[PDB]
Amino acid sequence: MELVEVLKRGVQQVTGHGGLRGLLRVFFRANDIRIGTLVGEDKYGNKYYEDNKQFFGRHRWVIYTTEMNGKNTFWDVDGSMVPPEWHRWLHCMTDDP
Amino acid sequence: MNLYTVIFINILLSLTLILVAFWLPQMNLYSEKANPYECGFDPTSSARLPFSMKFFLVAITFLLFDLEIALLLPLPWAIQTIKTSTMMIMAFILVTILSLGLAYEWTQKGLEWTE
Amino acid sequence: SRAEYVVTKLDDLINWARRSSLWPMTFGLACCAVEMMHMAAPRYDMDRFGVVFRASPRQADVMIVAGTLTNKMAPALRKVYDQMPEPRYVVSMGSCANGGGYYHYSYSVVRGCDRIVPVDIYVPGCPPTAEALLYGILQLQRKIKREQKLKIWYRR
Amino acid sequence: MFFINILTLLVPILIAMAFLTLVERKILGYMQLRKGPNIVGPYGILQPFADAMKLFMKEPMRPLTTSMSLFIIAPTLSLTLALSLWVPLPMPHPLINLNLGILFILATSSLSVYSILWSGWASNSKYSLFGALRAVAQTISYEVTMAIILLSVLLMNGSYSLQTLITTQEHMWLLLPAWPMAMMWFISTLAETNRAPFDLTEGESELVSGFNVEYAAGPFALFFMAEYTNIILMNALTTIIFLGPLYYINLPELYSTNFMMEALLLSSTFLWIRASYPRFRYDQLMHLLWKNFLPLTLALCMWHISLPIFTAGVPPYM
Amino acid sequence: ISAFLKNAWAKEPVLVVSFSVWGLAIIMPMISPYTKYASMINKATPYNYPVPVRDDGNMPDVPSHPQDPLGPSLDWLKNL
Amino acid sequence: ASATRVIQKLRNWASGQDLQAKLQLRYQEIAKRTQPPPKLPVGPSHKLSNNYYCTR
Amino acid sequence: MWFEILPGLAIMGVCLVIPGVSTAYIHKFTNGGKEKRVARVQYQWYLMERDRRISGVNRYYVSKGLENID
Amino acid sequence: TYKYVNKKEQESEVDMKSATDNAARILMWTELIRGLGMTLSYLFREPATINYPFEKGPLSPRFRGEHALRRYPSGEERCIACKLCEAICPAQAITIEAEPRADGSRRTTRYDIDMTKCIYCGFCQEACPVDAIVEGPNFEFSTETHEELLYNKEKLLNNGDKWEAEIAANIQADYLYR
Amino acid sequence: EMVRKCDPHIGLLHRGTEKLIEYKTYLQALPYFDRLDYVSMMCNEQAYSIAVEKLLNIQPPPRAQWIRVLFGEITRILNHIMAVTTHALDIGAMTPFFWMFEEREKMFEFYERVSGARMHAAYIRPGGVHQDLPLGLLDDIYEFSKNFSLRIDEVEEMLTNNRIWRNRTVDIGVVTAEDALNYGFSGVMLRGSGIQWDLRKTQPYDVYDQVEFDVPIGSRGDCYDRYLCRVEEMRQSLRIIEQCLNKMPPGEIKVDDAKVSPPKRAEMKTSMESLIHHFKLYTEGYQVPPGATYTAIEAPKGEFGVYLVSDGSSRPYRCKIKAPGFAHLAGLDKMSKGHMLADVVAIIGTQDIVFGEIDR
Ligand SMILES: CCCCCCCCCCCCCCCCCC(=O)OC[C@H](COP(=O)(O)OCCN)OC(=O)CCCCCCCCCCCCCCCCC
Ligand SMILES: CS(=O)(=O)C1CCN(c2cccc(Cn3cc(-c4nc(-c5ccc(OC(F)(F)F)cc5)no4)ccc3=O)c2)CC1
Ligand code: SF4
Ligand code: SF4
Ligand code: SF4
Repeated sequence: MELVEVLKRGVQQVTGHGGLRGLLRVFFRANDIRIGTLVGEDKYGNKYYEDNKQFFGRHRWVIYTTEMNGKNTFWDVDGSMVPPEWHRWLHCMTDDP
Repeated sequence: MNLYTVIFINILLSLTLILVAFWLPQMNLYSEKANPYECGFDPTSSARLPFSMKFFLVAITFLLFDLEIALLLPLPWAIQTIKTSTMMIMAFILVTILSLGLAYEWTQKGLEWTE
Repeated sequence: SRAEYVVTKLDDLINWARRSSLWPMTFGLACCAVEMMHMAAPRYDMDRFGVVFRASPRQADVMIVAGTLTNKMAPALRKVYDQMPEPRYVVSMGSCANGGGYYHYSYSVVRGCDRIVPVDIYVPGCPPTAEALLYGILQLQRKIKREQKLKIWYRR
Repeated sequence: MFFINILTLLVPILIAMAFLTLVERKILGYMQLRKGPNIVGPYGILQPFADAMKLFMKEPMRPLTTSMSLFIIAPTLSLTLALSLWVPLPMPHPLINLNLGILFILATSSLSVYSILWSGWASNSKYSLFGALRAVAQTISYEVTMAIILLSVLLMNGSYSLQTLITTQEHMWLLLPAWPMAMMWFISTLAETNRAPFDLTEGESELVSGFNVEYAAGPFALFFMAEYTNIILMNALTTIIFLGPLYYINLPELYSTNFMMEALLLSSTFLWIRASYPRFRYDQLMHLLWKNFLPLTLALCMWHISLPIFTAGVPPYM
Repeated sequence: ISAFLKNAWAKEPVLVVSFSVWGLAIIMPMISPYTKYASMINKATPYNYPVPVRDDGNMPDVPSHPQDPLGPSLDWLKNL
Repeated sequence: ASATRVIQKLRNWASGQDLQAKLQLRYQEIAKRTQPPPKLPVGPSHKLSNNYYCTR
Repeated sequence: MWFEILPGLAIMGVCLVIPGVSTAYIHKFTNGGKEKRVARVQYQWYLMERDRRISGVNRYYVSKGLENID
Repeated sequence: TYKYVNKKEQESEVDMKSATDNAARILMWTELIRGLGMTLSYLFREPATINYPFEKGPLSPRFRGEHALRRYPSGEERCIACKLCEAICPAQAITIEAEPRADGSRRTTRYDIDMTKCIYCGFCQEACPVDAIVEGPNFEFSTETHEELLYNKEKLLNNGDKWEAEIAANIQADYLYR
Repeated sequence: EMVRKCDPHIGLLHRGTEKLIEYKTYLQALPYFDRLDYVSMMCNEQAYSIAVEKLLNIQPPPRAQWIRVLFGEITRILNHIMAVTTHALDIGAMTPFFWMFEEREKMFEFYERVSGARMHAAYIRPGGVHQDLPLGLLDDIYEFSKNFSLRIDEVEEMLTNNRIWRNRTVDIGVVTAEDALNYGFSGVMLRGSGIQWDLRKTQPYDVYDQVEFDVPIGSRGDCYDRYLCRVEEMRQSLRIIEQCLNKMPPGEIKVDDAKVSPPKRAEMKTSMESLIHHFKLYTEGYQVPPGATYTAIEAPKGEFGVYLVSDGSSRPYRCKIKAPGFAHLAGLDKMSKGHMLADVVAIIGTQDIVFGEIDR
């Protein structure tokens, strides 16, 4: 029972990131694969997701893009790649994206 | 021969590790680095001075207890003997005398450390 | 099978090791040590990144100058740094360590730890948010990503 | 073929030491409400290799106050013995069948202390000497009860051989008749390894690192891996003596499987305990082992001397 | 005295148990009916060869063959 | 909350407390990040009569 | 969550299972599909040397049965 | 009022049940098993660890991090070289030199902040009567060089031109509480 | 390893605070009291503000006082967390640190919301507080306080009834009441010995005397009784926070006297008098009539006091900080007599030592 439902959630997580290539992309450049709603995508390619069922520090997150002003950011990412429009939101200073 | 083989293999593994630890990395040696560590400041003396021992009596006692253990270890064989009453009696006497010595030390405060 | 390519990949490996395993030193002087702790706390798990506080300089790889550096303490700091084995990095945490900070014009403060030791990264704040200190740790990780030592040896 | 068997016994033990450091970190993290390494690799399966490679890439230290000979010998010996204690172990078939395997274990373990002693003395630093003397006290404390516990257990096995315990437990664990001795042996193995609550030889809160304080990357790695190997070794000893895997001569693989399960359980318990408790004071360890464990140990030794007699249950000599 | 034993069982039960087990180890052999069998078993084991004797013709109590019904039987050990 | 009726029982027994009712994490039981605007009040010395600083 | 720990535990479990199975299979492969004979007392060693000698090749695990008494 | 923490102990009454309970506690290690159980419970809880730098720690509009000089919506600078910010800056981190701009307005030529002296106290933005100097939310501005942390007028102006979309909203939120 | 003498060599963190302060104004000097004891900040701000208000002869308003008490008790909880957990770490137990710092982070969030800083909030100021509470903060404080007791219970389960913690903290570092008074102890170092003294019931300094709470008292002046006193003081801080939440009055937050506390922005930008007063308070400051006070509060470490001398100027002529920890550390050689190294660690811990106030 319960294990069946948690395993189905895990299968949704594994399969709900594009395919295998995207799953591995996210797992190896973000170290987490949990799935959440999409809020927006900035001109720099950074995607912003939301899942309010998680706890406070984990209900909003980002997937930094691979290229930002000529810097290959597939591996080398930093929090400074977040524009201000989304800074005030991601840092939970506002409930309004 | 196989025990020798295994143990020498382990010697060689350890020594290889130490060799490649002492000859692979880049070094930059100077006195302030190679000097002893005493929490940021300079030692007031050498560590080769008498470091008093407060459990010396307990260590001395540990010697004799180790010997009593050496005398207790042949029991697995002593129990295969026809004279079983003698083995039983001697083992009981040995352990009892050991415990009595320990109790005398305890009471006379030998197991407690000099302060 | 070019030796230059092989050396670049080997250096990538060297830096990956020295980077994903950064053992700092339990060296906290003032308030900023509290944010250091908080960066060791659940919300920001250091070990998650491979970071581990070892108390002996002979085992550490980086030292975070987490607070004010007085003239009575500078000799000990330089001694500890000297005792850390190369490769050794340094991180200045706060405004006291960078330039003396709120005590810059005092008679018992060195106006910057960069006078006593060489500093790789400066983390501003009074105190720096533990998130900021983590940002600095990762900035250091990248700086290490860009050491290119064996390429230099091969070019010599 | 024997060298291939040496490899199949050695390289997995080192991989297991590495992933034991991993499991230690992750278990302690989740107990501390944190994750533990998940960045370096998938769920952190590369952090140990990173640490080891980084250490063997660092500048080692050849201080000015040290006796370099012992300073270098001690870690060699530590690692050597940590790897040599694994040879006479039946899983269920050992690489070296010794009749006096228990005594080999005892002697090699009592010898591994001289690595700490000589390291701390050579280093020629006060904290190193303190760690060395604390190791002296710790050994003087636990070594008395170790052998008597072990003898009292073996008096139903019939020999010091590690392969007769398998036929002894063929029907029922040795924990039921000897769970007091099992508890005392567990804590004494906890002490033999200088492991919490008995992490006094390297007590970071009193002695910055103890005998390691002057040691650097490579030799320090040797010390550390020797520690984390002896951990698994003592867990395997507990689970070969007091816990008995299923031995069916046509199925030794099941024996190895259950042995591994129990060893993992006991090691995870070691980590649990490190996470759950404060640290002793090294006089209280002596007082414990000499006032609560030694009297009871003698009483139980006499009890197990008599039990085979008034039960007619004397074991056989082969 | 009961109060002393009681406050010891509360305070220092380890020594109480130690003395009790000491006494039981010393006593139970005097109590059991299976104590006599230890030496009998350790004697029944043929760690050496049973050197035979010369048939002088005056050994009626001694057997001419293992399966000859004479000598010590081990039934007491076959069903014990 | 993500727990599944069995881990919850296990940890409540191990700890001896009803943890599920008291969690170390904040699940929507917290004030929002976007509050309405306030209208702060004023103190007593905001009058227009019998307010001379020589008295107060 | 806590189940993020099973990878390391499984790796170490495999690594701790390998030694025993390897020793057993190698003993079988080297001692003629049999368990390595244990010599705890001199009698067993005598038996093994007898077997070594009678076996055409000096190896104790080549068992010679009733095919070799006529 | 007061209470006792370790004087609760009253006169001694002892039974066989109490003695046996204390004996089991001393022999089976009851109280330690409970700590083991607590640590176990924590193993099966959700860790509070966030996945930085992807998901980040919360903050509030009042957060005072990196400094920036703002402008009026027309593009004109808000600073008028009144020098309250450097008059109160308790670290003496601000440095100002004013001069009549060609159009005659009162403006600065120098406006420097040693961010190695700033204690990030906020006095400058509560002293500024034109809401020009602010302490923005950005805290991820570490450097590899000490010199980079000595901001001038151009750096602060660029920061203002970089974060205005956030600074202005946080102000709009917090300016009634002041 | 038996100790025969302890010679504490403080001064590795002296900074000249008491001189820079002379070179600053009062507001311009407030943050030093945050930077002094960096785990009990608001209490130091509160002592400084109370002294300056005494010298000014003004009374902060009710709401500001209630907020001061609220955050003072929150800081008591912070500091007792830090003390107990570093004590344990230095003794071996490491998990309580991680369990309770997740709560310290939430209280830092409270700080940040109300001030903008997590740690050094120059929030408590002469006249009250800089800025009113933001909507929705008391609810979160309630949600935190309704659960914190459970974490205290977990920690106590790890420590209180554990024979190892006891063997490490029992009969260790004993202090007699008369020796404590003489050596100049204050707070837990005084109560654990059985002395009935608390500057919140005696010499109250805020709405204390409007809020009920119990003082925990020890019998054996050992590290164990002090640890228990600290745990129970945290529980009583919860008891106090409950009342501060339920009964918090409406009104203003800073004295309605714009020659001490600056005026609001909207009034500065339309009123001439308020603009003048803002300009002057933020460039020159407020002149303080001459005199000298010694104001002391019950900081979580003990009696924290400031002797503040004033000319008729905007800058203090002399400001000494009396730190709880100076005398506590001076008493180490005595409390360590007949003990070992690990015991000396335990004793360093049971004093709740911070050196920003000792060396300052
Ligand atoms: C007819 C019967 C005949 C047979 C005779 C035998 C009869 C049964 C007798 C049963 C006796 C009980 C078993 C004996 C073991 C316990 C020994 C003991 O009680 O030591 C207690 C000791 C002192 O505790 P303390 O509270 O300080 O009291 C001091 C005295 N005033 O403190 C201690 O020693 C314990 C403290 C150790 C702390 C280290 C961490 C412990 C970790 C706990 C892990 C538990 C998991 C066990 C796993 C075992 C699996 C192998
Ligand atoms: C606050 S806490 O409770 O969280 C606290 C708990 C304890 N903790 C912890 C536990 C385990 C390890 C470490 C990292 N660590 C690793 C090494 C060290 N490791 C190897 C090594 C060699 C060969 C190996 O295998 C192979 F390479 F294949 F051969 C693998 C490894 N050498 O050195 C030495 C020192 C050290 O601190 C840290 C985290 C923090
Ligand atoms: S920079 Fe600020 S927080 Fe850091 S040590 Fe200095 S005064 Fe304390
Ligand atoms: S925040 Fe404070 S210290 Fe920093 S520049 Fe502004 S007034 Fe100066
Ligand atoms: S307070 Fe504002 S307007 Fe005045 S000088 Fe400073 S930045 Fe310019």
